[PDB]
Formats: sequence, C-alpha cells, structure tokens
Amino acid sequence: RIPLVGKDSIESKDIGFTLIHEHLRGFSEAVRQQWPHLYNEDEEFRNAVNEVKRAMQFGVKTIVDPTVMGCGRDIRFMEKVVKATGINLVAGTGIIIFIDLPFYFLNRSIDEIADLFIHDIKEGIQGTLNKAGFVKIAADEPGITKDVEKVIKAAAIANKETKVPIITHSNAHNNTGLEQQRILTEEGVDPGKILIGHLGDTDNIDYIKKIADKGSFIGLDRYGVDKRNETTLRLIKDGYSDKIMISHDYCCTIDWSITLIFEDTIPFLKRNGVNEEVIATIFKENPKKFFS
Amino acid sequence: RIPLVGKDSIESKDIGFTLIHEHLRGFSEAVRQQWPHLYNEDEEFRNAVNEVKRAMQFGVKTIVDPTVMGCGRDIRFMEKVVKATGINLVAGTGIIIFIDLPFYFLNRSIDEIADLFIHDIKEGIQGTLNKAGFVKIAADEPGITKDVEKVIKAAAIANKETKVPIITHSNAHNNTGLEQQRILTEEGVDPGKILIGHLGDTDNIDYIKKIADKGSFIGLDRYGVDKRNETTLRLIKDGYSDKIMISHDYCCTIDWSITLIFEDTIPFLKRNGVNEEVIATIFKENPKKFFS
Ligand SMILES: [Co+2]
Ligand SMILES: [Co+2]
Ligand SMILES: [Fe+3]
Ligand SMILES: [Fe+3]
Repeated sequence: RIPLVGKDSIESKDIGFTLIHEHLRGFSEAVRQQWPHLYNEDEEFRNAVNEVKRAMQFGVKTIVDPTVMGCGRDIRFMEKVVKATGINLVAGTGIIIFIDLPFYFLNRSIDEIADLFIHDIKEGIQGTLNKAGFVKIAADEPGITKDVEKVIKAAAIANKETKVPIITHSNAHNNTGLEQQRILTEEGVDPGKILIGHLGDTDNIDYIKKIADKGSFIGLDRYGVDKRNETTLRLIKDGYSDKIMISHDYCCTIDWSITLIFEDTIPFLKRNGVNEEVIATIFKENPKKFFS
Repeated sequence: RIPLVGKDSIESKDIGFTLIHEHLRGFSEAVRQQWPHLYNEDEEFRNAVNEVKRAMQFGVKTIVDPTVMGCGRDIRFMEKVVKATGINLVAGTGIIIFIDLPFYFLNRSIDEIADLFIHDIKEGIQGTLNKAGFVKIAADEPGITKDVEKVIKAAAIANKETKVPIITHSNAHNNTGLEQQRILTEEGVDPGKILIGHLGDTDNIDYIKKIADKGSFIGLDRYGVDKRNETTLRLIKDGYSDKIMISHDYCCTIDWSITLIFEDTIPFLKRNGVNEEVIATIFKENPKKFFS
C-alpha cells in the first residue's frame, strides 16, 4: 500500500530496512531553469546511483526521498536511479517554503493547494503513473507565516483524504516543529502519522521529548555528530527508541554520506551499548508504523 | 547593437515602433515543473502568436519581453514565437523577487548574481546563442529587503560591464521605484539607462515627476484606464513625453490585450489633443534612447 517509483506498490510490512529522509538530488527549480550552465545532470546521476548502491550494500531495502516543490523533485530522474539500482524508492509531494509561496498561489485557497498534493497521490507525479506516498512541508527561522500555515493545513487535508503520512522540515532552535505538530493534530491528523524533522540539530532533549510524547516521530535526521549521537544515545537510553527516526540527508535546500549512518552513527551507538533490537526498531519497525 | 531572439542583432536606431514591456507568457518555474497538469503550452503559444500578430498589424516592429527568473523565461518558446511571426523580440535577464531569493543563493555574493546576468548578456540564454539585451529587477510591498538590494546591486554591475539598460517592477503606492533609482544611480548607473515600471498605478503625479526629473524613464505600463490615461495625458500636458514609456503587459507575476494601447489608450490620447509627434516620442524615440 506504499507506491514506489518505477515499481508496483508494496505492503508497508515489506518495507524492510528503510532510510526515511534522503535526497537523491536537490536544486532550486527557477535557478536551474534559468541558468542550466550551473548544473551537471550526469554527475548528479552518477552520484545518486553510487550512493544508493552503497546504501544497498549495507542492507538498505527502501529509501524515502522527500524532495518536493522548492527542492527540484524530478520523478524521471528518480525512475532512472531506480532502473540503475533496483532500490525501492518512495517519492512524495508537498511544498518547502520558509516565508511566502510562489506568485502562482496569489489568491488561491488551501483546498486548491491540497488538490495538488492529492493529484500526486491519487493520479501520479509530473505526468507519470508514479504516485506520491507522503506529504512534505516546512517551516524555519521565520516561523509559522501565513503561507507556511496554508501549506500545513493543505497537508492535513491530503492526509485525511489519502492516509499518507506527513514529514516536516523544522528549525530545531525555535518551536516550529512543535507548532507544525499542533496545527496538524488540531486539523485531525493522527500524531503517529507525523515525522517532525531536523531535531538532531538541538541538544534540548526536553523539547524533543515533548514532541515525541505528543505521539509523533522525531527526526534525528541531520547526521553529517557526537552531540547528535549523544542526544540520540541519551534519547535511546531514556526509552524513546520507538519514536526515533534517523537519517543524514542534509537539507535539500542546500543547493557527509548516505552511509555515514553505517560508518559512524550505528557503530558509535553499538559500541555504547545499543543492541540490535533498538537498531531494528529505529530502521524497520518505526517506518513500518509510519506508513501503516 | 541590440540582440534579438532568433535573429541577428540590430542597431538601436532601427528598433522602430516598440512595445517596451510585454510578456509573451508568464508562470512560476517551480509550480510548472512540479504540476505540469495546470498548464497548456499549446494554448500559450497560440495566444502569444496571435497577440504578436495583432501588434504587428498596428505597426509594432519590436517587442521587449521582460520575463526573467521568477516569471518563467523560456528562450526556446520565445524563438518559436519569432519563427511564427517575424517580430523583433528583445529578451532580458534578471530576477523578480519581492522578499527573499531562492535557496540556491544562500551565502552567495552580489558578484556571483551579477555573473549570471553577464553570462546571459555575453554568452547566451539557457544554452542558446540568443543573448539578453537588458536586466529586469523588482521590488514591491515588502520594500527594499536585503535580498532585493542584492539583486539591484547585481543589476548595476551588469549594466556597468555591458551597458544594457535596466527595467524595474515597482509598487506605485510606496517609494520602491524611487529607491531603485537611487540605489542604481549611487552604484554608477546612468539614470537614462533605467525604466522605473508600474507607475501608471498611481495618480500621485509629483512622485512620478520626481523620478522622471532625476533622469529615468517612467513606465506608464499597466494599461489594462481613464485615471491612467488622465495621468498620462496630464504628464504629456506637463511636458514629460520624453520620459514616458507606455505598455500593457499586466504583471508577469500574475500566473486586456497587447493592442488595447491601439484600441483604447492611443485613441483616447489623440482625441484629447495629443498629436502624432508625441506618439512617436513615446513609442520610437524613447526606446531608441533607452537602448542607445
Ligand atoms: Co530540511
Ligand atoms: Co511587474
Ligand atoms: Fe531534507
Ligand atoms: Fe511585467
């Protein structure tokens, strides 16, 4: 019941070891359209294929790629990467903005925004039959602006209609993650269908625990570390493994490796007493629940 | 010495009757990339061809199209319109933003922004040999923000290196047009190489005259009218014809006709005592000077 790029859909129970937040490529759509001389698609493709192959060599079965509007989602690029690797790849829909929406959205309703996400979930992405399996939204240093709130409310409509989960970008040093969770739950989204991202950027463990205690997954998803690993280990030590999702990604708005989790983070956890049942919770059971 | 889409360049003295600010098409790059189902390129092409043909039937020889980053500039679409009509079309470079730049520009210098404009002027647009003949920039209700100022300063660098003129979008109800003119002239741009646009939206004639008196062209370029025609006529009556540029465009950020000037504005002017020497000043001599 999870759509996959270039493949038939799969049951959530079969997702296996999952990297929940990794971008194959990211760019600003208007800059790439206007100044293509700044970009090399062939290098981007080779890098993405190599990274996915490296992840598969460490046992990754599924990658969730939350590149959406604002970060250059390209479903045809994603399909080429799948053809070259055989990875299960989950694409999403959504909008990443920090202040205002593009000019297109002037005088358009929240429902019209939600209809875009629902189109991608139910019909397909960018004129293909590859469907979106989650909604991605953001807020950062400017906080919850008028347009940021519109996108959050549209994500809630899409989740209520289609049941796909919601992944967020937040700024770990303000309350944007807590606000995203509150607005979405007030609109009727199940808290366990939300992943509040980019929380590994803060050592304020009480803030992180507050979000998890309210029922949502917490994205310790900036790996690339000790303070992050310390915070991660402390959160694990304190019993929060069933809310933790771990990734590297580095933010797609930035126009390190996808296996640094295997070379740095997981070893560090293991040598500090984290057993293999916790690793399986974080990388298999938590994504299965999120997508269930 | 003016580059033309799909043609050899022309001397500025041969530009003839010119429409200084008309968009063949406009859209938000990220929305079109992400949701192509919202758009019909074949309808857009038919509309653009018909509009250009209608303009040519009224004697227009050259159209300046200030669609740039933020409004969906597409040099290959423009070339198809030229092939279908034979119009002289001047394309530009630049960036239209009201608050912040796309994520690409985080931690990038003004010089790097200017290098993009200079690339389009000296090398070509979007991988073609069609070159940009002017720079287009904007500011609106948020005023001169940090990123808006960066783009203005980059435009000044591009003009100083290449001598192409600068067209602006401004908000007629604040001082953004006056501020654009001041910042550009402080950076060494000749005032007569600047067109401050969207001033037809205000009846504050003293503000408009202040900009013209400082040496820049004033864009009475929102046609589509009486109050605009009244303001235009009053400005003509007061001796400002040699600073007036007239167009319709309607702003490209809006994702009426290009001949409404011939069906409404020019007739109205003529029947109110405006002779044919003024019409020639506004539509032939002023563009020739601007591009000289
Ligand atoms: Co992010
Ligand atoms: Co405008
Ligand atoms: Fe990300
Ligand atoms: Fe315009």
